[PDB]
Amino acid sequence: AITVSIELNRDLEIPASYDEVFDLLADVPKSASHFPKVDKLVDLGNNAYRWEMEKVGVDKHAIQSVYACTYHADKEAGKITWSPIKGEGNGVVSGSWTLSAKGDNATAVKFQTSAELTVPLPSLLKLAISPVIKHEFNSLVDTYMANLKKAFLEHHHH
Amino acid sequence: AITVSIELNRDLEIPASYDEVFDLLADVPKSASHFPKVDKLVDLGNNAYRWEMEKVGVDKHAIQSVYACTYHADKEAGKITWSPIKGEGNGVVSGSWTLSAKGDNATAVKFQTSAELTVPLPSLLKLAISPVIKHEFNSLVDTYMANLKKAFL
Repeated sequence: AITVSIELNRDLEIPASYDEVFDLLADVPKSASHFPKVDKLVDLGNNAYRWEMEKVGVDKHAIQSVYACTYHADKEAGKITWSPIKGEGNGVVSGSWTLSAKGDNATAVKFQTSAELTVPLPSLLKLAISPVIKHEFNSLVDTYMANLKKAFLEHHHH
Repeated sequence: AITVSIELNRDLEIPASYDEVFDLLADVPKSASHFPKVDKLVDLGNNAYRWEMEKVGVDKHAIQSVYACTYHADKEAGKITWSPIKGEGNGVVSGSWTLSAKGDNATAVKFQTSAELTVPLPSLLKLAISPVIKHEFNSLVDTYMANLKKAFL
């Protein structure tokens, strides 16, 4: 009853070598450990994963974002992309990481994601609600970026 | 998961006698006939009634304001009041009409209502959704005032 369309970009520099940063971001499970409020990340094999976010918030009126993506990593090109798996869940999500060395121990990273999320809330409330959902999604992504920036402090990168 | 607190007042003057105006306003079923988007009015007896408003939106995620009040009329005092019935529905509602004759064929009327409406939406949405619920509640009251004023013609 309400579909929310999101398109966003982030730029940041992660203070670790290109090889380390690429290897982390190319590893969906290890990367995902730094994403806030993930409930399940189902390994579907063949570079496909289903994301089930934590629900909000009460019994029959609760909502939950669920979506599946296929991932493609190209270390030579410094690009990792993901595209939506049709007919799975209530979100349609695509995105990418673009990376490049900044010296021997830092990496410039550009994040992009396009996401369409359909939630069962009253259509009458479309204009009031959509901004809040997008704002919350931007918050989650900001947190993800900050967690990733600190992932290499830090012997274990999960 | 979100509670919206409303408090409001309306003033109007109605070009009919005190007896006509008071008697319609004190007659809950007749008065209620003029309130918009009522799904049902339940006679709980003892001058109490449950209001069930039209829902929004659909299936298991729909929300619906439901509340019950006890009414008390005092024609000598020019006051009709309603008090909430605890435990009924998801709203707690109180209010009153205060009437004063402005000559033999005009009646001044003051409407007041306090309403606490608990809606089952994620609490994340409180700041955005509260003013929306309030806007709609005020729009309903405005339409009520206008319907009543026209019913006295």
